[PDB]
Amino acid sequence: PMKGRFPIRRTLQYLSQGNVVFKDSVKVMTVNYNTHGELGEGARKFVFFNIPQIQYKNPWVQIMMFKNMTPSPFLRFYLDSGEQVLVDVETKSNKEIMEHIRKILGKNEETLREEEEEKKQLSHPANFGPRKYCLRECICEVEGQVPCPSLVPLPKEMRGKYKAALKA
Amino acid sequence: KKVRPRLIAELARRVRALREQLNRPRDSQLYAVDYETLTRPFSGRRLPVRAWA
Amino acid sequence: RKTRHDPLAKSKIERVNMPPAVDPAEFFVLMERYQHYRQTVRALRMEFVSEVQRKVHEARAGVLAERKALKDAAEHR
Amino acid sequence: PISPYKDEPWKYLESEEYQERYGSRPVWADYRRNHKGGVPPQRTRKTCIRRNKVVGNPCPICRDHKLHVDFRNVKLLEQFVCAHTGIIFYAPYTGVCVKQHKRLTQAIQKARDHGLLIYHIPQVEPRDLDFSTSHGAVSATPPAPTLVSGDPWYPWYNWKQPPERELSRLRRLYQGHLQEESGPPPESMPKMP
Amino acid sequence: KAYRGGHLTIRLALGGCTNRPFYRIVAAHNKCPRDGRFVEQLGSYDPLPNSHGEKLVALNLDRIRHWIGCGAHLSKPMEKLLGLAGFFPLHPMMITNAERLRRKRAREVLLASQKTDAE
Amino acid sequence: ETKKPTFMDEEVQSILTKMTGLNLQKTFKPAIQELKPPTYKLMTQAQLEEATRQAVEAAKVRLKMPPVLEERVPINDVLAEDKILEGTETTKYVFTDISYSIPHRERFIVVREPSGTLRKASWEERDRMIQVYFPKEGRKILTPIIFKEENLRTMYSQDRHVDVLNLCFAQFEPDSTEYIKVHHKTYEDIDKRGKYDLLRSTRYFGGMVWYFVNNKKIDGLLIDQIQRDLIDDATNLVQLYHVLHPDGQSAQGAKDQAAEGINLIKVFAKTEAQKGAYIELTLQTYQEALSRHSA
Amino acid sequence: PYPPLLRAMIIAERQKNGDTSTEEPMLNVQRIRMEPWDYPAKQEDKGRAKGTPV
Amino acid sequence: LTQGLFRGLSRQETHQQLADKKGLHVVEIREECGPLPIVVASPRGPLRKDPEPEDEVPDVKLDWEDVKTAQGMKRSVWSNLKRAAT
RNA sequence: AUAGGUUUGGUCCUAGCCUUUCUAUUAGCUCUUAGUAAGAUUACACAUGCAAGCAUCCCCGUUCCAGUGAGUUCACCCUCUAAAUCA
Ligand code: FES
Repeated sequence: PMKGRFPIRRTLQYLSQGNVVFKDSVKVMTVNYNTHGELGEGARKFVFFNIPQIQYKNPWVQIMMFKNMTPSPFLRFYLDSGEQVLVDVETKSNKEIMEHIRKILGKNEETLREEEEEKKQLSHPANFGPRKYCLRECICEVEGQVPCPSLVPLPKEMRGKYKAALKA
Repeated sequence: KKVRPRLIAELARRVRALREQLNRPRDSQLYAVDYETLTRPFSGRRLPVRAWA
Repeated sequence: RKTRHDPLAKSKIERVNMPPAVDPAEFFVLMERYQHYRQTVRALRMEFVSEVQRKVHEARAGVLAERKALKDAAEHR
Repeated sequence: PISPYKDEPWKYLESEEYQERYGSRPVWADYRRNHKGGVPPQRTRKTCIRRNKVVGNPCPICRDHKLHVDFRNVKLLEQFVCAHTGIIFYAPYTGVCVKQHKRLTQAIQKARDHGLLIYHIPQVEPRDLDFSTSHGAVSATPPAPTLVSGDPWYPWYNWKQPPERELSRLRRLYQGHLQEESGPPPESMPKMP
Repeated sequence: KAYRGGHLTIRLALGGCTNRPFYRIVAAHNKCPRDGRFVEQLGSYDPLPNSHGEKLVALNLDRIRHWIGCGAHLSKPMEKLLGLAGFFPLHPMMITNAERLRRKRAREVLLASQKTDAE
Repeated sequence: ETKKPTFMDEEVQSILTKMTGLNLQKTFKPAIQELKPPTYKLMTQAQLEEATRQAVEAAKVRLKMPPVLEERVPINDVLAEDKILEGTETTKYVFTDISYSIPHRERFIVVREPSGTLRKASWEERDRMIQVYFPKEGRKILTPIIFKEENLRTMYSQDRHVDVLNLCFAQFEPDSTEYIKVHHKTYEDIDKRGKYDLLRSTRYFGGMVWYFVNNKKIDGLLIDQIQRDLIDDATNLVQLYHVLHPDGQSAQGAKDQAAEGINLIKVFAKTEAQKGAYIELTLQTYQEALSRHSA
Repeated sequence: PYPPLLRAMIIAERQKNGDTSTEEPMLNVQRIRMEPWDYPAKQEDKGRAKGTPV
Repeated sequence: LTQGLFRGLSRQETHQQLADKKGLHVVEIREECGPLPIVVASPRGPLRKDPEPEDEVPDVKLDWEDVKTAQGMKRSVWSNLKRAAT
């Protein structure tokens, strides 16, 4: 079996299920949680489960974690403009925290839809070339064109050996 | 991290540029022409046929 | 292709060029055609440049772009 | 070695001969490839019949001449397609040589194209989100002035006879390198019929 | 790559097989290989007629405007294609060639009529 | 004010939707395609109904009816007619403005003919190019041979009319000539063979009614509904016929007499319906079933 | 006048927006000063031969 | 291999045995049938009313090879080879 | 991997080596003949043919292309800002 407790956290499917994609302003996120204390139960579940999901969708934001430095679990975000955003997360479940930060610092569905549209425009269905980038490579792969001399040898007329035998 | 300085390259670079100024060919040398062969003896090039006359 | 250090073939040393004969009728008509043609093109090209420069300006500091920025900034605060 | 079912290939599979040799199992149920090892070669033999000579262990199709792989012989074709996923088996699956599998593939597609063989036809969405007919492509485009007047779109398309002084000027320049003077070109190409 | 002099040029990239050409309208550099690196593909050109007898010239006209607006040049055969399309005026030399052909064909009827007269 | 009601009229569509029906099994019929292992959930009764409710709504989106369009008028419009290009070329030159943003309807496809006339491409030619350069799944450049009469008869003999409509809808445009031809021809084979049930609970039911109502051939369909104990639906069909032919003896007569229920059916059955005997006889065998329930 | 295709497109743009004006769209070639092809160029931008003939 | 094959198959819990153990409907979701909720087995006894708690993160021990292939990391030149019909 | 053969007198468990599958190069033996795709082992020497000119003189090109893989985290991003092209 896979090692570790809750091995699902180490699967791409779990890592791609994160719904918190920070705005371009967010640069550094610090998590100051406690390891013991019933009040901070939600805080540590967030670090156990979701920090992997956050860092995945946000590969450039520096996530930093500190244990037992303060009596209360709290997050803090450092934006590029210089504003810092203390999110107190005491007595709050990990899923609530997950949606709180999505609300205040997550991209809306409109922004994500727009980004997805950009990818659609990159692959133009008409552009011919290597299938690593395009759909078809030649125009002989389109129905009702001139086929490639490989599969079906073209009439001797079209071949440059017998039309040159007519030239000469 | 650090790159070995290509020193001789820089030396010859300067040397060449300077020496060209000192040995600049004059207009009388560049733009001379032999009216017999119709070729500039400096570069041994034949002027265009439509310029011969 | 040859570099500048490669010499000229002794065979082609003596090669003089030959002037292509000119039909004075075609020459003048084509010369006038080119004139107008290449001018219409220069006109079109400048027109597209204004479009490109306008698209950059409107996207960077256009009214629609500035409103979206304020909308997000107001929403952020 | 000729078959009475050549013209009616559907009749062999209905006859009692078929039903005695095969019954309800496909014609390839009892074919085992002869091969070195435990993993079979990923390509089956090219053809079982070479210059009208049959190989040792002929594939299902090539061991019964009365089995004609035709787009009309729908029953036979069905045997070589999944009844659950609608896929043509690979040649190693049934053992039919490369020759027959390609012919079979064509047959499958032909029957499917002709509507003889059932296959899943999905429900597709419309091509255009909007069906508006307000764009100029469907509306009427104002005809251009030159188009209305049947004139060359640009005035310099038409031949303009050069002035005599200008024509003579070039004769001075290219002395001894002149071609025959050309008059106005024919409006319509004088292509000899 | 950084070339020592050149400009963005809109050209035709030759694909296809032997005796089976197929061109690709591409925005490349004035010094890159014909079939080498290009900035953007702006369409295609099938120089051989299809089953319906036409030449298939796709043109990403929207983007062609942007590249020309940035200084993109055009090769001779590319200019002539936009002419036949109607995006640009007809190429001057294109016309002059038709005239030369028609003047050659003028001579031809003089000679061919004689052949039919004799036999 | 009062205008000829078009199909897309919300008043009209609502009626046609009720007549269509929502056979969940038929809409979500198991398909013959690459299968994958199923999945299982433990659902409370309340949850099972919520799974049904969201399944109901999903089917509605599936059965959304194609908008019926009038056959497009052939595009015959020239742009240039240069004579210097006559005889120069030997082939056409189709220019397609491939562009991701352009809607296919609002696209520029022009052709340079050998004659030198710069035309606009035919509706047919256009679609060919849209496909060549923006290939859609399920659409083919060359017309599939299945649409030939010889092949369509085989599809009809196998009771595969619903399939033919899916092929036609995917290959051809709703306003194409080829579309309408197959669209209508199918409705005929159904009418001649009385297979009105085959298309029920599909997105093509509305288009089937729309065709028949405009030809005054609702007899067979109306009979079927009655034979299946669908009186409420049958009345709605008769009503629709009245709205689309207001200037009729039966239409005005029913309005003046406010005929409803059995009376509404009988008046049309005897007056206009060409199978009055059969319709009356249908409403007479119905009478036997009605008498038993009353007893 | 505009070339064939461009003219057909500009119109539809006007029409699509809502502009009904049928004013024939044209250019401003007057602004384009068509300088003669033999006009003296700037010698400052011209190069010079190197000391080496090659 | 034999004594284990027959043992694993002998402990194969059925859909109705499951419905009875959990007292809830066993609903089959087929991708070929959209969201059609096909009930394969129902508890013949009393049905229950409390939705089984849906744990967001399932504490199931996964197998590395399964996940390896799922993520397109297993590239055996021997897996999924064309073989005769069995 | 759907696996198989091989330790022993024998049986289990470990374990390596092989087998079966798919490519590429070279050899042996064969090798009727049509299209297409590819084609020095060698950064070791070369016969000495041919591949950079065009243009009414300047200028421009010959620095690109075509080669090779000997050396090798200077190939991609960001920040500034050249040289080009946009008359
Ligand atoms: S692949 Fe199309 S010409 Fe060969």
